[PDB]
Amino acid sequence: MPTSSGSEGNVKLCSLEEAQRIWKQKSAEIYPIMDKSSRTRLALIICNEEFDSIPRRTGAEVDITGMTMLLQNLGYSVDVKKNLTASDMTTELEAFAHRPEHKTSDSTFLVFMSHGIREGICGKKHSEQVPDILQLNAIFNMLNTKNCPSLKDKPKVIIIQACRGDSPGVVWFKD
Amino acid sequence: MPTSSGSEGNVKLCSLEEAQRIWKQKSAEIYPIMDKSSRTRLALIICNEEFDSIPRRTGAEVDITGMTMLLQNLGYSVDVKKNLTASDMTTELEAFAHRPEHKTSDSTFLVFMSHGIREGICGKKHSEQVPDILQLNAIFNMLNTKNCPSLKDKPKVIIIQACRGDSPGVVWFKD
Amino acid sequence: AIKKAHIEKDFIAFCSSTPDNVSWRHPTMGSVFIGRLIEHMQEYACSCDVEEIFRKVRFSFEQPDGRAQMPTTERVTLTRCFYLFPGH
Amino acid sequence: AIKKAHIEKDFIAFCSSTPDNVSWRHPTMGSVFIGRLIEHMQEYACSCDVEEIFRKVRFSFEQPDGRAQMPTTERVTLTRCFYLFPGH
Ligand SMILES: *C(=O)[C@H](CC(=O)O)NC(=O)c1ccc(CNC(=O)c2ccc(Nc3cnc4ccccc4n3)cc2)nc1
Ligand SMILES: *C(=O)[C@H](CC(=O)O)NC(=O)c1ccc(CNC(=O)c2ccc(Nc3cnc4ccccc4n3)cc2)nc1
Repeated sequence: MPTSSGSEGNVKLCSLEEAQRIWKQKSAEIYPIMDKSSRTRLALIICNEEFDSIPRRTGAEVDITGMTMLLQNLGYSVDVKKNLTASDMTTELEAFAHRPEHKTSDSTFLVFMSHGIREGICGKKHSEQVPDILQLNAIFNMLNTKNCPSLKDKPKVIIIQACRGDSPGVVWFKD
Repeated sequence: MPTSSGSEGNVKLCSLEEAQRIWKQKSAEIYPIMDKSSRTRLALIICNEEFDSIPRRTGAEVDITGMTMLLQNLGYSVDVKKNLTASDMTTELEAFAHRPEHKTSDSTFLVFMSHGIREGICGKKHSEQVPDILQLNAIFNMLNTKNCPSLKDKPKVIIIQACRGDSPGVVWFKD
Repeated sequence: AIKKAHIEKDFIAFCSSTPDNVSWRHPTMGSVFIGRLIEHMQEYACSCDVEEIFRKVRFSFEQPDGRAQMPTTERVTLTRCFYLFPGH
Repeated sequence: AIKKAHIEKDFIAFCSSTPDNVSWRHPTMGSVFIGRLIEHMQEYACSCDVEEIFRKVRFSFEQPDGRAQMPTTERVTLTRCFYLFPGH
């Protein structure tokens, strides 16, 4: 009987046969996984809940809990940062790209949860008159090979929970 | 012996067994393919070779030949448009989204080949002082469900051959 | 000896909605996208690469209700499949 | 009866390089990206969905020479696998 008491929690395990089948069905087209005993996997969550001017993101704590635990289940050490300006986010991202553990890691997860407009992710000090935005382009530049050589050739997964404008995203059609 | 004299040319065929294996290995998670005998598949190529101010895209004719034939091999009727302004491209895209054949098609390919800057694809009249740019965002809006209901629930593949800035895209590392 | 490397490679972004559009959130249940992603990771991490998983999340949003959104994969430069191999 | 549909769905963009970067072109041979895409479509259309094929093109660019570029998949809202089934 599988058990969520283990370190992987509610995440379904990959059997030794499954791992061997995947390593055969797909050739040398899989990202190399580092030795479990010695790998220092890192993940970062930047979540903004309290904002100066824009409404409070009620429920964000449930998102932090779930994402933090999931990345841990997957093997990542999770750094949780809260209520940051676009400037703080940049500083924190820079700090993340400078972590020595990336040298002895095989992958990384970046998670941004905040309000958002068309142009990017909202800092805590965001308003219409004085925008506080982090561009998706900026995240990429900071984690790329120039600014983060430690993560060269390694999957970098970026996850964003945010609006991207005011529209409901739907059109009507008749059957 | 397989032969390129047929309508699929140099494109490797999918055997009846292969088609059945894929339809089993992956469930109802494949896009439905319409009856070959009655489907009116459409593709559009917008290629810019001669430009007013920016250098001539020598070799673009080899790209048109290859892409036109490939989309045909795959079953698409290929419309080839040449040396268009961003305004012309919009007009042509609008015309494409209004083609009745999309009603009796299962998919579409859009191909843009031109010069390009960071912000988008270059029209024939592009210069630094007077930009002539089509944004990738604009292509998407014109082919989406609002502006192209005929292609609702149908794969729309957009292919762009263009620069996206002046950089060589490389960083040095030592072994 | 110095060698050349691509400045940008092995990236995958996953957004909660398509450009111009909102993403929904429950005051006690969290974000709809986040919750769905945790579900799909939990179920599929062991059998699919992350790109596949993201598609399945997308597919799970295919049928729109009153609060509709369509998660988007962006700026993909993965040259390989990324399997998480949970348990390893 | 009217029903709701996602405004943007079933899209996949494939660019020739990553943002900020150039794409290379031979005066008699055409574009490097275009040529590579035709090769991979020709070989893999029968066995892979288009997303897979695009990855393989990317992988084929993994080792940089003097003219390096990294094709990018963008704005993906495919909810399903798209197999071309050439010959059908
Ligand atoms: C825009 O920037 C932000 C993005 C963000 O904060 O993530 N979006 C909003 O500001 C926003 C405003 C209002 C709402 C209202 N939410 C809903 O209408 C809603 C209704 C029902 C549910 N139900 C539901 C059921 N089950 C689950 C399970 C797991 C997770 C969520 C969930 N939700 C949700 C939301 N939303 C966003
Ligand atoms: C920017 O907007 C444009 C994008 C475009 O027009 O597609 N890029 C350029 O303006 C551009 C300027 C100069 C060059 C120079 N090209 C090369 O340096 C080059 C050298 C060798 C090859 N070799 C080669 C070999 N085999 C093939 C097979 C199939 C296709 C291509 C190919 N090429 C190519 C290019 N390029 C672009």
